[PDB]
Amino acid sequence: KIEAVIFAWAGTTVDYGCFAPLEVFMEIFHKRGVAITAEEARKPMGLLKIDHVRALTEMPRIASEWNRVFRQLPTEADIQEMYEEFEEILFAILPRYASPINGVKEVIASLRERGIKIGSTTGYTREMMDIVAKEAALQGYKPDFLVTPDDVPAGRPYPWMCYKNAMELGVYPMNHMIKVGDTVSDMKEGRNAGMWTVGVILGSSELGLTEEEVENMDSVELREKIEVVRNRFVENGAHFTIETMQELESVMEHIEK
Amino acid sequence: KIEAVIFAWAGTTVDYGCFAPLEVFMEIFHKRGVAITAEEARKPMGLLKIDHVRALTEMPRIASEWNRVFRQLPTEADIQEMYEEFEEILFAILPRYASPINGVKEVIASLRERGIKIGSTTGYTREMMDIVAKEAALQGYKPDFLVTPDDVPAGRPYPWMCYKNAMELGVYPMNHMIKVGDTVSDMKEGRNAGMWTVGVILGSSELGLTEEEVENMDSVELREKIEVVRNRFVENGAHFTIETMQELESVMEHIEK
Ligand SMILES: [Mg+2]
Ligand SMILES: [Mg+2]
Repeated sequence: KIEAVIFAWAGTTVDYGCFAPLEVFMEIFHKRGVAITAEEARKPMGLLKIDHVRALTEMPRIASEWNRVFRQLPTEADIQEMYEEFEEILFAILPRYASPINGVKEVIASLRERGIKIGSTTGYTREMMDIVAKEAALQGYKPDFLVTPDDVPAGRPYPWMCYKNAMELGVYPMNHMIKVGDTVSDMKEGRNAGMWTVGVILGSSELGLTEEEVENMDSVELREKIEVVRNRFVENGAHFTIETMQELESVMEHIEK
Repeated sequence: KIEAVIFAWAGTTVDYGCFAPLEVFMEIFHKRGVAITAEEARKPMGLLKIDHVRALTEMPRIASEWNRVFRQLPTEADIQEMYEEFEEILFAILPRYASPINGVKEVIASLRERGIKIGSTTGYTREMMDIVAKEAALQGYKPDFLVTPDDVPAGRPYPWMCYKNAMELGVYPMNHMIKVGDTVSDMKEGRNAGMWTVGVILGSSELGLTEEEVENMDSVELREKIEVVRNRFVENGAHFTIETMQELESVMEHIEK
């Protein structure tokens, strides 16, 4: 019996394609000569934003530039400074990226009718979530609980946020819970948490596509991109992979049998 | 691979036979004119002390008698009142019951040599543990971390405290941890938390015998009560049972395969 589902936020319940952080991540590196790609900017998506900045400076290709430019590799000063700007730019647009993804609300309402708790973990800080959650609620979305990396010792890939969700929801064991995410870090989080782990494809950070891009992309080109994402989720621990949240119910039924 | 081991306190690491509260639970019920057996007083051993008193007033036999004497079932005021008496008495003699069991420290140090994290959960309140922890640490025992029901939403059999241990000890998944306990509620905590659950017999609250009673007893009767406890632990989820802590190491190595 699955008693609770723990949802990721960006790329899973709100912000289709997880675009809020994408342009900001590139902006803070561009202003210094390092032109990171969208694909690199998306690789560590899901972890705490500051950890994400660090992960980017860690990547060989990104560290390669920086060193050759500033004549030295990134230091804790360079990370903290860019993250600082990340926040200033992020906070101004953040209210715009809290729109519940297309069919998530109906799935949430469906899970509640059945008495399934609605938990959630995040890559955003608490300060960011006061904005995201308030704005999302205005738009019709508010989970039963919400834990940010600020509430536990560390964010993803660690299962700490998931454990806190369980405590406050009163659900045990962990296998009585499903974790639904859209990034590679969400999958590692679910598995490290010992919970049934699901990956959403459309609207995910891993696809990196906007709604319009999905609706207008060549059908074959899309599927090709969908399988790449599905395979990525699988290689990274996903027990299940769903194209949209509309299949969540099916995964739940499968698990219970 | 087992990365950490969580131990119960009274009856597992310290206070052989778990006698510290036994006569207290008995004293507070006898005062009200409702006598309770040692077996009854021990059945819910492990739960947060206050929860333990509520569990006693919950037991059909005890509830029946109270209804006979007072013409009503125990009130929250009664439980609250009894618990106030439980503390006043328990505190005065707590220090005397916080001494490590014969050969536990040996296994403990042997585990630390193998790079193993040592966590702990309890039924004693934080305030209560301050006394036990300080005194226990004076006699050679001090785990890497300790959690009480005051730290989480509820104590045993809930797995909350264990998750806290997991968070703070940076270990995951839960099955990379072993829960070592001596009560039924300890077995339930381990299983509820998704970890390797092991019950210790000699010195457990489930045995209820002191060291002298164990040695001064016939080898037929001892191997009779040990089998009762062993069967109790197992029927309650224990994966493995050990007569003494010196068998833990083997259980681990067994699990590694
Ligand atoms: Mg996510
Ligand atoms: Mg115990």
